[PDB]
Amino acid sequence: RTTSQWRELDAAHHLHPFTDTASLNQAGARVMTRGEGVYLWDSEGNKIIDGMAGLCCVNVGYGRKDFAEAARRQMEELPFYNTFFKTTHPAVVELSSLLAEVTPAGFDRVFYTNSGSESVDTMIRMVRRYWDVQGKPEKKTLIGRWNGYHGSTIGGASLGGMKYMHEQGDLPIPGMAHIEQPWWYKHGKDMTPDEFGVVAARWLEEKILEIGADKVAAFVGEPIQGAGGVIVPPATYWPEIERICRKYDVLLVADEVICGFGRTGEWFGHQHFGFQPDLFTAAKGLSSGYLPIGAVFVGKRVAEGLIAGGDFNHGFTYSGHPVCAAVAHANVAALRDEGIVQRVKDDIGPYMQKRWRETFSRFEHVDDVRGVGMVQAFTLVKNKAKRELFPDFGEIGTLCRDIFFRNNLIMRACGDHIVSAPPLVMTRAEVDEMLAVAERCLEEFEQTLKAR
Amino acid sequence: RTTSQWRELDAAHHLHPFTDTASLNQAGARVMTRGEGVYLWDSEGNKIIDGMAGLCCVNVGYGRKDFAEAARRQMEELPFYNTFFKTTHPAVVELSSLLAEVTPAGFDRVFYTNSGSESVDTMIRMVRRYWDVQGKPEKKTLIGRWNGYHGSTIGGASLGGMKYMHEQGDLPIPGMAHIEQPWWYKHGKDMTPDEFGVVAARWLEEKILEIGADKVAAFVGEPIQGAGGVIVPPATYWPEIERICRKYDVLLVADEVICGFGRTGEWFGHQHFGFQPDLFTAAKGLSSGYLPIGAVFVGKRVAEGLIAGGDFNHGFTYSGHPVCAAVAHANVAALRDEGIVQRVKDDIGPYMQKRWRETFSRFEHVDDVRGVGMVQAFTLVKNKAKRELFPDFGEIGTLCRDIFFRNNLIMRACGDHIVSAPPLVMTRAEVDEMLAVAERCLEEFEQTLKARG
Ligand SMILES: *Cc1c(COP(=O)(O)O)cnc(C)c1O
Ligand SMILES: *Cc1c(COP(=O)(O)O)cnc(C)c1O
Repeated sequence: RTTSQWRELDAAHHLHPFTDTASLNQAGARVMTRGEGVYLWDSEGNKIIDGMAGLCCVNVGYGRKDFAEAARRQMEELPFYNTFFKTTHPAVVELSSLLAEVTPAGFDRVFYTNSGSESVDTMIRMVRRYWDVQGKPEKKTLIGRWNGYHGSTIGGASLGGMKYMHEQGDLPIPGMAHIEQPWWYKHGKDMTPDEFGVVAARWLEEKILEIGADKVAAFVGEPIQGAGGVIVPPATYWPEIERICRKYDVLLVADEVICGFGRTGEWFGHQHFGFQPDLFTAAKGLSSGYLPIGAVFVGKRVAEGLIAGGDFNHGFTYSGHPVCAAVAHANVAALRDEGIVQRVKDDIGPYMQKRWRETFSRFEHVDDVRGVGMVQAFTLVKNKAKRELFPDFGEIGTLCRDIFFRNNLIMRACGDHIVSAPPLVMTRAEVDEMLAVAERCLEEFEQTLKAR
Repeated sequence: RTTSQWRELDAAHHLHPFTDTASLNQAGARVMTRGEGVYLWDSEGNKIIDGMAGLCCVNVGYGRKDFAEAARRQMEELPFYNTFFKTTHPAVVELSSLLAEVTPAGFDRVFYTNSGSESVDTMIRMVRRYWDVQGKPEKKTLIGRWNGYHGSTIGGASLGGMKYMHEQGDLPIPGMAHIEQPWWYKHGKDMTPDEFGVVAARWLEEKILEIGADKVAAFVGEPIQGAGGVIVPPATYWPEIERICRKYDVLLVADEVICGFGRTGEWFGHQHFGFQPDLFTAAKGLSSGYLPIGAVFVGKRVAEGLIAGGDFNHGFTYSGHPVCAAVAHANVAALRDEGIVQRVKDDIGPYMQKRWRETFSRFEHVDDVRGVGMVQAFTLVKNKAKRELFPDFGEIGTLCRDIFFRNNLIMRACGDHIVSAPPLVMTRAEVDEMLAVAERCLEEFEQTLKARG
């Protein structure tokens, strides 16, 4: 099968996520065939640096034959059994046991899904059921943020703050509210980041008092907003959000679907930013994307609420899927026992953050260079001196991302934010290779900017 | 690693779908370890007949080493790449091509998910986006049925008609409405099933006219209601539903998550019942449950509408997952090339339906014996003569289901409906084994009914 034949069949038969089908079919899809470590090969034999780890999820890198062996052996013994008929199976029990050891104290119970989107729907039903068991049936509104991403179910798209998702499906659904994101570069006016952190967090208080605290169930946030452009909030933000939630008896929910399983150098983003959520959602790096699996980690107080309520009429055919559970077990055992998470905290994370700032800080149309552990970003700007963004935010990002893609480097644009989230196993040498290619692409970018 | 230790760790750490955690933890979870053909083994070494094919999904049976090999090979070459960055990969392209050959003509385009629940959410967003592209932004209400099941996302639970799901989450969401289900035994009054089929279908028209047709986007149904108790509608129902949809310019959606990939002896339930939906949802049997994967099959009309609209701001990280796609490809290739679906239509389906009626018709507390292909059911009743159901629908079903489970037979109760959906590869001899155990369980059931007044 040629590149041509794969493109024609893709065009004729496959509808892609978050894509304009007509424009993709006219352009021709890029066909990825093989992965190894931090590298991909396409159908034309291009070797590509995957600076996005599939979709911020291939945390141990490509080529784990041990994961394929764990999948094969589980699929041969018991490919599926359901967790609905008062039934369980070894793989889901062993994974649940291992996950309780790497999650913080008070996170003993896990509910399994197929995806981050399903984890978020589960978390919404759980937080509403929790407040019904407490005898507060009005306490149902969840608060999220503009430019937050919580997946693509009806519930997750509603809780997310992407207007472009709201406009497709009549979203958000009721009992959903949104506050502004803690994007210092745009909203931080004449304030330091730390001052801005407190102002941005107090938008949650303003929103709670406008709705009424007795109607507010939860505040939900990514510790770092991922799909929104790696928006790293100031150090003062999360402690103030937490204070506000505790003051108004609002559950605090971390969406750990990106940050989870080592991306920040801690096991979870909320540990890096110093807040204690009541629940958190995970997927992606839970299996390093080798198989679909998600989870909701339920803290003791919410777990006791759900259990005291009797039947929880929620769950998926493939909840606790044995093969997915065996793969997630191999992945979490590798992250811990091979020191991959520890390595992000004390070796590759500090190296990446230093080298990312050394590489990009000098460019005249780059600003707000930021990141932690192995997630990093910057913003393309029209005038750095005035902190002026390009108009039609996203047009210049597209141009830069296409230069990267043409030069066999995967880094993505969210608007005019450029983001990177490579495999956590990336070597220092591979960080320097990636940065040399990105640096040359940015010199091409600046020259092309001036040329128009 | 003992039964004991697995039960303690499950109790301490695992929250199960659709379960009362406190009551499960006190009872102890039954630990399933091994599967082969139609059989399971538990941690105590019980050999069990799986009359439910996992959860109506393990259509080719347990023990396909070829599927494990396809998974292993794909996971070694390219375990994951996303379909978001103007990117694709061979496994999803090959699966999409094979799926177009086994779907009806005019279903060329497939959107991939991880689950039937995500397929249903995708279908809701697609139906609403379609009507926006047509310039009809109020055409947004989807109609389902009481006792319909459309999964467990907020969207799917809303569209489904399980009040026990609606009461947890403040559901349904807006633009969801429900009509009564075509359950002849309960609602069919003085009528033949065929007459009742027309009346039950016309409840859709009455509901469309009550809401206003310009506000109605779609009618969605399972060809056979699965989780609701294998409610098999009369032959007249689906053609009338389709007429009503066409009359009022309402999209017709089949939820094929159970019926799909051969359960009825056709590839899809809507083919057996003789209706042409505009879209249908699939999962379960798509991979025979060997890996999580769902899909929405989009007909030409809706595909043209979605494509004319430009960006579809919808999809999942694991949409088109390569390993799941390679396994789904092996499963659909086996269903077609090994004659498994054809064998349901021609051989095992007719045998099961005949033997199911022969076995269960004689019992004084069994009525409405029904089924098609390899899905079958009956209803436990208080008084057969008067067609009276037990009060507290579900209590007598629980008793019967527990007798089955205690006798190493998995058949489920939905309320007082007993349901069976075994692997499609079940032999005639395995059908007779399953029915002999179920028949003895029903004699025990009747005796303990009478004993306990
Ligand atoms: C990717 C993502 C999700 C959704 O996960 P799927 O597995 O794509 O359904 C949810 N929340 C966040 C923060 C994510 O980054
Ligand atoms: C099982 C089922 C679903 C939901 O599928 P998951 O894969 O459990 O999310 C949806 N619709 C019908 C008819 C089903 O039977």
